[PDB]
Amino acid sequence: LTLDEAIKTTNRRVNALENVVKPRLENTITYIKGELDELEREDFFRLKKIQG
Amino acid sequence: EGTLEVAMEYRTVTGVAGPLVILDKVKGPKYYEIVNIRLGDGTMRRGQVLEVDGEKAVVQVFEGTSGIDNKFTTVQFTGEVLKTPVSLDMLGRIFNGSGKPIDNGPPILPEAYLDISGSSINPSERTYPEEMIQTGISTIDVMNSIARGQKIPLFSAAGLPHNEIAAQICRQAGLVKRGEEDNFAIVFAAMGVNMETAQFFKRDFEENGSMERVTLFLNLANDPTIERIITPRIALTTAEYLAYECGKHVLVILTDMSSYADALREVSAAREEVPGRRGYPGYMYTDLAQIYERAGRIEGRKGSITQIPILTMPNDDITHPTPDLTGYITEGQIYIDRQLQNRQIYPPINVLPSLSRLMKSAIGEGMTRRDHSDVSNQLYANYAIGKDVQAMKAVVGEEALSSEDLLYLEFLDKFERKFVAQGAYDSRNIFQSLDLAWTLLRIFPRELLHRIPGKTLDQYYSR
Amino acid sequence: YGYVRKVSGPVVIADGMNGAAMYELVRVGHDNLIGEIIRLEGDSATIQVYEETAGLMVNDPVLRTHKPLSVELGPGILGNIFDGIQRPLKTIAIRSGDVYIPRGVSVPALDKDTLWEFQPKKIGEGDLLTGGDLYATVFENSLMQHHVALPPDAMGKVTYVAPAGQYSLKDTVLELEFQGVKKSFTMLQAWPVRTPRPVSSKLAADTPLLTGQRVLDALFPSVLGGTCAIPGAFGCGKTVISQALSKYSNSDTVVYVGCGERGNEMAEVLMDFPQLTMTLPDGREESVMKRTTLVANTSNMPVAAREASIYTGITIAEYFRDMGYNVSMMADSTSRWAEALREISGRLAEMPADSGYPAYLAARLASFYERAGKVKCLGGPERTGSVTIVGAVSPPGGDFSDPVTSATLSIVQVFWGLDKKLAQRKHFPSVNWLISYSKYSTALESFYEQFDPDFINIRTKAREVLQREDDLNEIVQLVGKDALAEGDKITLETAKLLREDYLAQNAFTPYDKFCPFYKSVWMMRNIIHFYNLANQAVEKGAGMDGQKITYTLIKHRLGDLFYRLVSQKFEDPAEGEPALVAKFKKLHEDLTAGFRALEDETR
Repeated sequence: LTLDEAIKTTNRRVNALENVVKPRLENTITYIKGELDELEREDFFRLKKIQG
Repeated sequence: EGTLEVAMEYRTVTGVAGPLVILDKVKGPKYYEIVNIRLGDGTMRRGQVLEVDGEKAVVQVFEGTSGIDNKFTTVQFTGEVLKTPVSLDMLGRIFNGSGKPIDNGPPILPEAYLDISGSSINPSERTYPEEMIQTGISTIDVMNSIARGQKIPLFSAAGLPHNEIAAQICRQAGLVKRGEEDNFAIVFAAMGVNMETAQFFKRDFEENGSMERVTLFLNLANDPTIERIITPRIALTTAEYLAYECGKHVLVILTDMSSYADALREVSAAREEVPGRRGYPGYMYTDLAQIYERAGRIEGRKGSITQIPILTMPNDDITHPTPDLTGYITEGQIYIDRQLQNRQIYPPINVLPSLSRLMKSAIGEGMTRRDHSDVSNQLYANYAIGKDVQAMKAVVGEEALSSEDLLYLEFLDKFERKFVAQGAYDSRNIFQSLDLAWTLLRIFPRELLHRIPGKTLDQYYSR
Repeated sequence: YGYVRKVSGPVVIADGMNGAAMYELVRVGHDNLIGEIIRLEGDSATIQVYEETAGLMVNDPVLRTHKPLSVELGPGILGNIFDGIQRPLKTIAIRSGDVYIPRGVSVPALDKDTLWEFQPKKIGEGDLLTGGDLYATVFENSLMQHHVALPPDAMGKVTYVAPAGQYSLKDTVLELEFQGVKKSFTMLQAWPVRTPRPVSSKLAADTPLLTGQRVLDALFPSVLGGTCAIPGAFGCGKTVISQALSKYSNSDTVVYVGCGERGNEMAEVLMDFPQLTMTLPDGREESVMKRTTLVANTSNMPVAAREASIYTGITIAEYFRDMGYNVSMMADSTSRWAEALREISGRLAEMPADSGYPAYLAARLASFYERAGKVKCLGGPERTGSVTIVGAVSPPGGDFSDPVTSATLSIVQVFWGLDKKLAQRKHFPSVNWLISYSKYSTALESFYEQFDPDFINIRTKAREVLQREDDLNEIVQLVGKDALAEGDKITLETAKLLREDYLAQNAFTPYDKFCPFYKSVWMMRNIIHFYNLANQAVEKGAGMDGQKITYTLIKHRLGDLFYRLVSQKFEDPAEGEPALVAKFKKLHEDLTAGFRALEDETR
């Protein structure tokens, strides 16, 4: 009984916890970079063009 | 006729920066006027004017701005938009990205010049598609079918045999025939391909004997990046001329739709424009629309254009901007699975996302069977349930698959084994394949089937 | 008059435009392309040339029309496909056989030569008419019953009324005189498209929009004149839902507009609507094509015209609203409109507030959605029309955090959440219950009570069952199929039945094409009543075994009745209301009797 419970917990972790958290980290990185950095750089460039 | 004017020649280039060449003191410019720049060394290259302001004109050359001097280069204003000399003789030849002949033949004698990026079809005049296509592959015609006028791409990441699949489709393409002069005249655009792949395409098309009816538009990666965007344009212009104003049906093939996207991103970044997702230009939806939204059946004419592009998920992610926009516009998709390729399946089509939005009209009484829709729905729905059963078995164990789950897993296994697989040149006809499709559907109980009514399949008879 | 100075894609710059005012229609170049002032600076000004700008030249003539964006909203627009600039597609194709859309054509919005049977109203000579008063009516065709109304901001005494008969649109009909001067009124009326047509008052709407789809009709209903949003990420094909609503809604008129919509879809619409018939109380065959107008311009059409398209669509909807009819408009892919705003604003170097979308995005989208509603019309008689807006916000990448989706969800009342999960599973409606929500539930309480008091309780119970099903699915995935409570088993059961039968419609089969409200209520009542009977059995079953543990045995012995429950959706509505209601009564009573007897057995 104990080995079945432990194996179920480990398999559930490997199949769900990491497999969901890693996409969460990837989506967070993608959103953070491709939105914040891109738009901040674009705003700075537009301001530079305005001054120019 | 109004008296003609020889094109003006300028030398007032007053600044060069990036891929853009600035001019001044221009007398009567024209927007998107094609210019053919001649350098001091005597070599020539083309380009387009991107903005017209006052007497200033901002031009983006094609071959690149290297080797241009502010006081020796000469710019000539042709005073017209870009035009491709479309003609019927263009069949059975090859062309560079810009359309220059590369088949060791004479330049095309045009029947009539047609400005590329031609006007749209009056939607009152556009008509729906109603004719299936015998591409030469089983799984496409059996499920997620194609209609003569329907656009649908092939989704396939890097390293997959999608190029070989496209070559097979092009060589095995043909009408259902359920004639030859009006038969499929295939146009094969090649946006940004490797030299080895280009040689493969040339050899496969020349040997297959399809050179009697096939035009290639090859554009290698070594070519200027801008020359890449105009390619899948020129190709569609020639397709429009051949189908609508010449009659014969066309099955346009575009390879590396992603390379076109990259070409756009690079050009947009050069132009310093507003970026959409992942740094791609914000108007790419428009500029894909202008490429995809041409295939169809204009009513007044018996021609038909059918579009089968090939994409490439960059990070093997369908959520990338290019596949996202495509799936928005392109009216369905055919999906290729990397895992199935790992399982050593030559046509690694994953049917779970492979859906044809216009298949409801491709099916009917003119072709296919009365149970085609129901069989397709069952083999599309039970596969997902079998995959869920496999996941549950993986997360619990072998005993988890109950008397019903085990049937779904066996259905999934036999489906991946027999139905999906096909020969490298297999013209498996629809009825013979639908027999084993119903066999797979009957692996599951003939009464547990929820969505399908038993009478629909009962119309068909085993053996 | 004026001449072009700078051209940059859709946005151009013209010099010598000193007298020009903002938002004034302007002719560009020799081809007289349409244009609307957006930014005026100095003697120069900025124009967003709706038509394609390729091939222009400096010093091309620019002619000021002195008038803002306007649509000829006279009679005859019904049943005709129009471009974003109201140009008639069919007339253009007939006049110029070239199927390709010409550039530089100036075909009028409505034909000046059509003869319409004109029916004057009870108006008399010298009567005091006011703005918005229906001085007459005209039959455009069967089931149209067009009502010619006096344009707003007009009044006077009837010095002349035209007699009944056929009339060209040039013909004057009313000759009202307010301040001595006698002005003539012709059939054609032009309204500044951007400005919202005036209403006497705005009133709360209490008439539910009957979509004919069980999930939207019951779980997330909408009121007539309400505002809705359908995300519909790539591949979901929301347009089938939109078309189903257009075919089977209770609206008096349909105004379908697609901005960025693919051309095939409009072909499909124009080819399939005329054959499809709707049954009125008279019962005669009639084509929804007469009831429907199409303002859509395809994706190949220039992007600058997206705004003009959507605003012309909504102003035509408003025009029909003032006529007393209840009209619904569907705005396919407003995300294309957002991209058009970004492209136009990008050229002007206007600062990108968020993800390239300009700052003034929420404002414009809010105005567009706010033109919807239920209003009391102006003039006499005392019409009460409405406009229903059901837009579409396609999420780039399928993330609802997108700016256009965010603003829409901020300003939308009822929201239907399309999800990729159900779409992949070929569910078909793909309307996720959790994300979708309706703010109109409180308003329609009176209608639900008068229709059926049970509806509120069964709806709440179904929502609770779905939420519990999601929670139990998560818990089981965490733990496993085993150690699953018998009560939890009964809850997951009939929730699977809900998902498989009630929440799903084929939408391409005769039975599931249109779901009448009464049969939807019957199916929901059957599901909830089976669930309640299961709860009662769990409560008392002569021991915990027979009560809940034997729920599997109950399913075995009640298999025929459960199959009847799951198959109740399969029946077609053509049987008629008495047949369906009798069958549903029989099914419910048989289920209750069998369950009670089996619960009586061994207990």
